[PDB]
Amino acid sequence: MNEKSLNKIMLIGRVGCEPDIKILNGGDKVATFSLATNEFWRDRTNELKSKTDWHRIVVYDQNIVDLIDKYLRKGRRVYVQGSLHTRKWHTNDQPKQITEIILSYNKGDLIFLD
Amino acid sequence: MNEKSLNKIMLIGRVGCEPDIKILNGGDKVATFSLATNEFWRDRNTNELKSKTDWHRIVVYDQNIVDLIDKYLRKGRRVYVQGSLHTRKWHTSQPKQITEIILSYNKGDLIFLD
Amino acid sequence: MNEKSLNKIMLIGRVGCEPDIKILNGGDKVATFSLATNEFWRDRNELKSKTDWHRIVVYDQNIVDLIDKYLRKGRRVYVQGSLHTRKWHTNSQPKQITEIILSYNKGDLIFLD
Amino acid sequence: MNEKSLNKIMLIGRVGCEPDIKILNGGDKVATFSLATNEFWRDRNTNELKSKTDWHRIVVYDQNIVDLIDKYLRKGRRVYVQGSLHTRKWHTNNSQPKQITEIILSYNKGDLIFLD
DNA sequence: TTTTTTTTTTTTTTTTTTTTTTTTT
DNA sequence: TTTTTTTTTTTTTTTTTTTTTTTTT
Repeated sequence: MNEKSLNKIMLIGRVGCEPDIKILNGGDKVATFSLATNEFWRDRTNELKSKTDWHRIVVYDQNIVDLIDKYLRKGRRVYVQGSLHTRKWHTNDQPKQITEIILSYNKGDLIFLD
Repeated sequence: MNEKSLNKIMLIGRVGCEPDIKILNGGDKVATFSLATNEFWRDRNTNELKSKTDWHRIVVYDQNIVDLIDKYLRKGRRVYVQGSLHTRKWHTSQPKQITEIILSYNKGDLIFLD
Repeated sequence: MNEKSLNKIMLIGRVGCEPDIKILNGGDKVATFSLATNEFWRDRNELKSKTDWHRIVVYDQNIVDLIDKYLRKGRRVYVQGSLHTRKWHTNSQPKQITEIILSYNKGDLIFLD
Repeated sequence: MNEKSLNKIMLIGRVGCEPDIKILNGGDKVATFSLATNEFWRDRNTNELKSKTDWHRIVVYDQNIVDLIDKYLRKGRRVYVQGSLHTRKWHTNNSQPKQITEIILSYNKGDLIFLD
C-alpha cells in the first residue's frame, strides 16, 4: 500500500510506424506504436523554434489491440490516453531507461481521428 | 512538424526532494523536482496484488509557479501537476535521453494538496 | 450507433453536503454529493470570483463503497467522470439538470485531505 | 478569498450549428456553438445496448480561438475542445430564474483543435 | 521548455518475456 | 467567462433522480 495517485496522459498526433502486434504466452496480445506530437514557441529573440516528440505507445487492452490490428496504419491521426511509466533494463555491462505510455485493460482510450 | 497536436499530462503524487530553484541569465527562474506516483493492480494470470512507483522529473519555467514553489513547496508534500511531456537528447559519446514533464507559462498548473 | 467521442471532466474542490447513498432495485447502490470549485479574475474592474456547485452522481460500486465509508461534508477531493445533462418534467414544465457521472470503470475519486 | 480548485472538461465531438460570433463593446469577440458527444453502454440488469447523446454549449472568449472559429469552424466538423464548466442564472425575462451550464474557453486556459 | 540530464515521497484498502526511426498541415 | 440563456452533429468503435452547501495568500 502506497497512497493513491493520478497519472494520466492524453495525446493527439500521428502514428509514425506500422503498429507491431505481439502475442504473449497465453494468447493475450500486445500492440506497440510510435506517436508524434509537436510544439512551437518563440525564444526568450522572437526567433521561432519547433519540436517534435515521439511517444512510445504500449497497449495491453485486448479490445484496443484488436482495433489497432484491424485499422491502425502509419500516418493515421489518433487520440491516445493512458498512463506514463518508465522502466529500466540492463545489457550485460548502467541501466537504460525508456518511458512508455501504457494503455492497460479498462484504463486507456484510443480514438481514430483522420 | 506543424499539424496542431495535443500533449497533456496530469499527475497527483508526492514530492521526493527539496525543489531546486535555478536563476538563469537575465533573471528568469526555473524550478525542478521529482514527483512519485504509484499504480496498484491484480496480475493477469495469477491475480496477485502488484504495485509500481514511477518517479517523474518536473521542470517549471512558469514564473508565477516557480515563485509559489520557491516559497511553499517542500519535500514530502502532495501536489497536482499538469504539463506537457517532452524528451531531450544530451551528452556526455553514447547519447543520453531524458524525459521531463514541462510546465511553461499559461500551459501548466500546480495545485498544493495534503 | 454514433461516432466515438470523448467526454471527460476533472474537478478538485470541496464537498458541500453529506453524501446521499441509495439502493436500487436488485442491490446496486448509487451515491450523490455536491462539489464546489472556484475561479478568480479581473474584469477588463475587480477583484472577481465565482463558486460553481457540481452535482456528482456515482454508480461505480467500489467508489460508492469508499464514499459511504469515508466521504464527509467539507472534504477536499479529486473527482473525474463524464458530463451529462438530463431533462425531467413536473406542475407542467421541462427542466434540465447537469450531472458529472462516475460509471463502473470510467471515473475516479481521490481523497485529498 | 477561496482555496485553489481544478475545473477542466475535455470533449471530442461534432459541431451542431454554424457558430455564432458576436462583437462586444470595444471590439472583443465571443463565439458560441453546440457540440454533440455520445456514450454507448450495456444496461446493468438487462445487458441491452444503450446510447445517449449530449449537446454541450461552448462559449469562447479567447480571441485567437474566436478567430480560428470565425475563419474555419463549420456545422458538422469534428473538434477537440477543452475548457472549464460553469453554471449561471438568468431571467426570464417576468419571473423564475433559470440555470444554464456552459463550457467556457477563457484566454490561455482553453484549447480547440480541428479534427475530422 | 536552461546553460539542464530525477535518489527521493506517501498512506480514508485493489498492467511482456519489451527497450518507439518514424508522422502530419 | 457578454450585454448571453444549445434544437443541432457524426458513423475509423448513468436510477426510478432533478446538487443548499464547502475551503483558505
